Amino acid sequence: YVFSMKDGKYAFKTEIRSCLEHSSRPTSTLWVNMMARGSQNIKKSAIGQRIIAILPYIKQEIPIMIVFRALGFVADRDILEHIIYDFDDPEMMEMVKPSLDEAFVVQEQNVALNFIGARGARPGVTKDKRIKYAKEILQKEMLPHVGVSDFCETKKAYFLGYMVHRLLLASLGRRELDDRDHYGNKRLDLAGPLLAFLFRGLFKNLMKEVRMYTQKFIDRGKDFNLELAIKTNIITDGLRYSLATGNWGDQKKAHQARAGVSQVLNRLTFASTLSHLRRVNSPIGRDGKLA
Amino acid sequence: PRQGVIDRTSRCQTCAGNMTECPGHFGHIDLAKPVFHIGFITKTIKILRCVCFYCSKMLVSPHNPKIKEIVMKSRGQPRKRLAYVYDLCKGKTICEGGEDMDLTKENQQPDPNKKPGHGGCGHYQPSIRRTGLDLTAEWKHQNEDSQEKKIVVSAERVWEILKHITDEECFILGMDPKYARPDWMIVTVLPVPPLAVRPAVVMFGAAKNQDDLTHKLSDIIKANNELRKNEASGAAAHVIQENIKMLQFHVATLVDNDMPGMPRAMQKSGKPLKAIKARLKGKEGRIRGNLMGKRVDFSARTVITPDPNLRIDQVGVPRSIAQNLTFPELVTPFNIDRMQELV
Amino acid sequence: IDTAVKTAETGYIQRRLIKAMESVMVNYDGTVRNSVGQLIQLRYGEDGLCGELVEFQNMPTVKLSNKSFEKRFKFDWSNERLMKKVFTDDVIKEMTDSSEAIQELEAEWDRLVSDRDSLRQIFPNGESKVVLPCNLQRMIWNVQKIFHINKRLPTDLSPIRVIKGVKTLLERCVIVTGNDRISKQANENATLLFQCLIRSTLCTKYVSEEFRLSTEAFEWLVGEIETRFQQAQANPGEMVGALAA
Amino acid sequence: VPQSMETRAEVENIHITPRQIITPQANKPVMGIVQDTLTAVRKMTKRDV
Amino acid sequence: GGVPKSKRITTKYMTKYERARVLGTRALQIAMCAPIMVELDGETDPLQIAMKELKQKKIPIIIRRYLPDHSYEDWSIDELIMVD
Amino acid sequence: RARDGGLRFGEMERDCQISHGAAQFLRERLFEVSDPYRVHICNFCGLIAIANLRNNTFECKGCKNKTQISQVRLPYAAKLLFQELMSMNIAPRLMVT
Amino acid sequence: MDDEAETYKLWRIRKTIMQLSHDRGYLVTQDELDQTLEQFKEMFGDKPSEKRPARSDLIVLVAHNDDPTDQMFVFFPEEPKIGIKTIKTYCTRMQEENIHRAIVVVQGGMTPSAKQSLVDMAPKYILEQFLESELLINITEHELVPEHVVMTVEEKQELLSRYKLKENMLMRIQAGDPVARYFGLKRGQVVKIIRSSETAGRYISYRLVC
Amino acid sequence: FLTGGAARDAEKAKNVLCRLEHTTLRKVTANTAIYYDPDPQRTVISEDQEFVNVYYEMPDFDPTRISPWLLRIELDRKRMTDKKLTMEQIAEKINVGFGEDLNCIFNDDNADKLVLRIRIMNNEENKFQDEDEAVDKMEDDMFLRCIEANMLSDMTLQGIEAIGKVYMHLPQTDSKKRIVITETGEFKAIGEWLLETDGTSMMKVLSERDVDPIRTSSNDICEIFQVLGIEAVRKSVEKEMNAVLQFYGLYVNYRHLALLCDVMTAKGHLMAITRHGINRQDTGALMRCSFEETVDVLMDAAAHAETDPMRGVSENIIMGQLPKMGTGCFDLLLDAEKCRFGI
RNA sequence: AAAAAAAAAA
Ligand SMILES: [Zn+2]
Ligand SMILES: [Zn+2]
Ligand SMILES: [Zn+2]
Repeated sequence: YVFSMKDGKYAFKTEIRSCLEHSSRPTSTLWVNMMARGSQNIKKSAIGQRIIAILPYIKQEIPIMIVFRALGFVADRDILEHIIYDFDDPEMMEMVKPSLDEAFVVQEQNVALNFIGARGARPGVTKDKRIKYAKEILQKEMLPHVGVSDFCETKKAYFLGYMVHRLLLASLGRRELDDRDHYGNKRLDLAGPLLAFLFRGLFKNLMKEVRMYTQKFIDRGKDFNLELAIKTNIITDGLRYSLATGNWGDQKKAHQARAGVSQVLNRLTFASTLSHLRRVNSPIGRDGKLA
Repeated sequence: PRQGVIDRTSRCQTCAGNMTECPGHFGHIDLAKPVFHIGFITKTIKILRCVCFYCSKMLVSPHNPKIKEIVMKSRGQPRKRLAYVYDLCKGKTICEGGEDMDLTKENQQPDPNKKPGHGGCGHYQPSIRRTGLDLTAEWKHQNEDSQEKKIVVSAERVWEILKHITDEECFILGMDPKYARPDWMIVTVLPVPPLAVRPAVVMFGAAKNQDDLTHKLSDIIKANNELRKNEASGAAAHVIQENIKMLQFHVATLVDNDMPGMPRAMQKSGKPLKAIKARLKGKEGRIRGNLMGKRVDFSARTVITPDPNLRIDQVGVPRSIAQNLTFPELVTPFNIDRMQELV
Repeated sequence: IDTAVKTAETGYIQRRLIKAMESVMVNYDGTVRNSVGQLIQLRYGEDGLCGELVEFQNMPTVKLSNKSFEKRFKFDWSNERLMKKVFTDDVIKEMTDSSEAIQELEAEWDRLVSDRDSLRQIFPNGESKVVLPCNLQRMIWNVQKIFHINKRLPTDLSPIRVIKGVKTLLERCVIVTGNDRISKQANENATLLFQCLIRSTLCTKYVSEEFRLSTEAFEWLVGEIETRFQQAQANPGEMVGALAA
Repeated sequence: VPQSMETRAEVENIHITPRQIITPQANKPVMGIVQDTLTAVRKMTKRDV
Repeated sequence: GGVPKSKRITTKYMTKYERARVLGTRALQIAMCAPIMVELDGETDPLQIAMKELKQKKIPIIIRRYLPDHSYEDWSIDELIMVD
Repeated sequence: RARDGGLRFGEMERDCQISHGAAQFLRERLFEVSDPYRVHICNFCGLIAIANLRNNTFECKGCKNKTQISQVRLPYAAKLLFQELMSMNIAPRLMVT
Repeated sequence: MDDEAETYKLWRIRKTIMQLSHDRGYLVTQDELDQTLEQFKEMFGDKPSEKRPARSDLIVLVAHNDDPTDQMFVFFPEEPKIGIKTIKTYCTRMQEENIHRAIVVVQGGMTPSAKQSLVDMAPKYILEQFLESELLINITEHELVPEHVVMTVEEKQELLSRYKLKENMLMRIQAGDPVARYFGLKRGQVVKIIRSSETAGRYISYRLVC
Repeated sequence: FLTGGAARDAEKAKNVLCRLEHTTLRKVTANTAIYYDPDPQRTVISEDQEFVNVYYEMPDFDPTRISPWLLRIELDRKRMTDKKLTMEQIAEKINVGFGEDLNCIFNDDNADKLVLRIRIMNNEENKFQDEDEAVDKMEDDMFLRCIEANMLSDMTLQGIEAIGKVYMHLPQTDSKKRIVITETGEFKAIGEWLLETDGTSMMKVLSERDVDPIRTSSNDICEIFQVLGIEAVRKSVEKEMNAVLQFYGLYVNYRHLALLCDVMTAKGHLMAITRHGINRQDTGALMRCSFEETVDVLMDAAAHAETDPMRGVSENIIMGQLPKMGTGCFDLLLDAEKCRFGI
């Protein structure tokens, strides 16, 4: 998705809500942003508009060139091959200059990984673990939909270059900006994925309870019974609560859950029942002044 | 039982009335150590940045012409007086004073009719910061070598600072010492509301569960008893600090539960505690929903239908609504026979 | 969509407006004060009249040209054929007997010219539509219909009695009472537009050549104007701040 | 329903409907002849009726 | 702070807010078996008797009008003049 | 309807009853037919005093006052407001003198 | 282009100063109020670069009608940012000419130390200040600004006796108001505002300078 | 609004529009380029070669001392024509915005394209200055790029920075026309030109050469407050409210609007209808706590011992007393001597 | 009997 900001420090933003297919460790939002021109600095006037990247689990702002060097591309021609597909285009070569000028100090992969790891939450010590932590950001958090295995840095660099290419296309006006209320960019969670998410949560709770029971009965040197290990009330009670109440999550943590997902079926006319069975709800709350 | 009644059949131990007659009477809890009142916290630092941290005197002396001009300008407006005094005391970082600090002249005879000068202790006032209810002090310029540059300030230290402020400095500070002394903003004796404020919720026969304020006061009593047991046994300093932290948390979340930066008071049923501020503040609160907008007794409400045969100063009323609604007509000799046949 | 989004901030604006002005009340001295007694207006709406009993009036002396003003408002006694067609012989006998008459009609014309200049100063864009109590055209029509006024027959109303009745009516139509300089000045500042409308409509030309009002019709009109100007005054104790909100 | 005669007199002398005809908001009546009453007023006061 | 009768500066005309409470208080008084100052022609609702003896200005009520400087003027019923 | 409840005389009703200038209808709908109450208040301290109505005794604990006790009619919601503020370490002293 | 524009703005500022002095009740002749641009160019010159006129040449000394020994100086300093040195020079001129009232037409602004000098020097000599951009427009000639009349203590006392008012119950006007700075109102005075009304013709209100 | 010949002629009104509208270097030029020019008299651009030797034939500075880097700015002719600008004004603006640091050379008037050449002179007296460390040491082409962005995105050629688009038009109704009184005494409306500007700066518009200082106003209430005064704020708020209500054709009586306009302007400044203008008044505590921020207002009144004098309507509503308002603004006394013959 | 949520009417 590509959006434009009327107010703020960003001229344009590029957003992806990337998630691994039918898996846990939920959806991570990756941003590739352009810095706005309206920065009152003498030295930044020669710089101009600049491209940064906002990473999951990192509260700081990282330039994209350090990220590209952290994926194993020390040269600049290879990265500009990854972003600018046609070398004959003048204006995109003019737009890629300030990121290259800013990230001139970092020129090696481990230096880029140390740059990444120094800005994460709860930073490590003595560089290399941070570098290891940087790999944990660059393999499990950056774009899980393209791959979380090893040796997937090439495809991830291709997709990151495609995102920067789209951001530069939308900066120069060669493509239209994306629309939030365009319904092609929307999906409908029916009973299937929603009950699948509930079963993920309840199965994780069941595995945790079974693990605690067998860890209690394994430290005494004795064996255990599998039928006594599984507490069968967990899945049944969780599904019954989240279908009867409508609060879509844990019973103790229902404040963070969506309400009104499950509703009492309206039996007044046949048309009322058919309209209730074919209802689509928008997740926007009913207090928005925006039309 | 000394605070009031409990059910519809009992009597008050104090005033010997029923639930309608008894207004309910207050109790008190003597805290072992003083704790901050949370809603006065934004007031309290406003006095803490105007008086000295050591000698408890004002940063600018009250015989200043600017203070006299502020007092002359703000007669009857103590809040604006506090605002102007806080603006005057915002730039003061040293407790400057001393009657012998103006000896710049040579061969000057001392004056027996001289007014007293500023009685400053010559200490640097720390910057006071806060991340919730914890209050810290930092000295950018160092005092004498026995003072650490960064300290945590307990409520007992603030209580001892605000106790030694004279009544004149309170009066220039916009707080009348007859009713509103500053050292009374730190909770040492907690009032206990009567049973009318916290009703015992009865469900089926007997009162099973109380409301949230009774459970919160139970937490208050348990934390206070734990603190006085731990200081009576002479335990370690971290145990005492943890007890003060829990007692301050319980007092503040009895008073205020919606302040950011502070952990929420976790009620049993997955909800936050509804404190006194949540009772008062709001559209459905005690002011807007119960005082400006209380429900009436003699009223009716139904669907309307047109009637062109009625004149504009008439309304058609159904017979059931007319039988339910009554009017208390006085009995006069003019209508005595008609009211007799009515009864 | 437009009906839903708005309704919340409209109600919030109404609540804010009604809470800012909930205790603003016309007091018993005619002044308008809030709960703390702080003075807001010396008279309610700058004229001390309630909003229910006022109407849209046409001020006739603003938009006219100079020659039209002199043609339609300057009373010329020298046209004796018009004086025989308009007035009876008793009125012509009465006006010729008194010596005050010519200078009194000239004083009327001077007051009309000064009122025209003040009205043109107050309204610079030439608005001949004011909001004033006591609709004079409808009351003149009412006293024409009640007393069966014949507009093609000579009348018995001398213009000096018209001047005396208008002056007595404007002296009895007060808003700010008292005899001090401040009280008198506030009285004419409150009743300036009403006095200009009275003099511009109850002129000695319109009530004699156009309306042809009789004597008792004229005192009935004067008494009704005075009574209904009294009735249009704002009641002390009326909550005008909440009404305004 | 008012429950006292002073409140009853206040309803009579202030709150009653014919006293509330004229808005103080815009010095105009708030109540007018509406719907088929107005339509038949227009249809009755024609010349040919 | 009793203002003298010659020094009263308030209006001499009873407005609707005085009229409503005078009629209500007088109706409550007649309903609580006070003597009726005027004759009767068969009226039973005491608010009608209250208007009937308000027409002849025979109601014993002193209205204490409060000026904004916390001074008060006392006006009798017959000193005021009815308008409607 | 199911709990046999009265109608909500809300804020806007109070607004336009202020606009009508009817003080007695406001006092009726907001004090007389909603929640009247009588409290006994110490004259010196202005707080709620002990009142035993059987033997007709009055006593203020905070002032040791037995005689100078007045009686104030007020809405019950105002009494809960004052007692909740007394739990807020606030003294809303109703100076009845 | 600098000389003609500077002469024009100096003529406009001088005209506004003389209209301000006439509105305060000071003795100002009719030809000073009706002074044209060509009359200013003949009287003072037209080349402000070569000191024709100089900024110190345009000093205006004016006197009051009722009391001829109550006078105003109007100074036109050439420095854009005014320090304590020029303020002290003007103050020494005020002692050696025995005049308690002066207005300094600054160009850019003043240092806050000079503002504190004006504050604590005030209850012997009144030393007001004005920006040059504020004096290019006569504020009272705008159609949104009604007639303001300063009242004496006798008229204020008569007002408070007639309307039974205390001084805190009146409406207020700030001392930093452009109209109050135009009329030189100190704290405690009462200004009478006469405005045109669309329901009563005209309306007189009163405000207290605070 | 305009006066004199600007009011009736479109050319002088367009001159006023050019003097008011913000025209930077963005709105006027065609393109920018940075060249390396080793020989200024033998420059790489042949089209410049016809006139650059004209400028260096009698130069004001040594051509050896200048830096070889060149900034070539080609200007659009139609934007120069629309803004009525000329190249000597641009050169003068450059020379007063950058001083003697830059050399500016402009093209001829009747050329095909309008070319500007900007160079930097190497100040050799400033090259030996000490105290230079960790200051992001400067190359000349980067300095030319940064000053190019500086004079491109920030340099004002004419107008006011706070004013955006400016429209020039003739009104068609009798509201924005000038209404005068003729010799016959009638009212004549004259259709003079006027301007509508987005963005307001009244000190920099009223003080212009040919702008009416009387009829010119704004829709910004705060700017009316720092420009004119509080009574002009009252009149301006009444005018904006009238325009807002007259856009939809709704009519409200003048008294209900003038009352609000006098309520806001009563205290001498702008008293907004928010929690920042109502709760900052001198009213009672129960009146202020009934609107917004109930607990904060109540505890501020507790800490300051504020006395509520029971004069508002909501205060007596809370007390349940008859409120001193409406028909409760007086007291009824029983006349003892009027109790004549009854029954 | 309380609290929360959902569906609605004007
Ligand atoms: Zn009891
Ligand atoms: Zn000290
Ligand atoms: Zn007591």
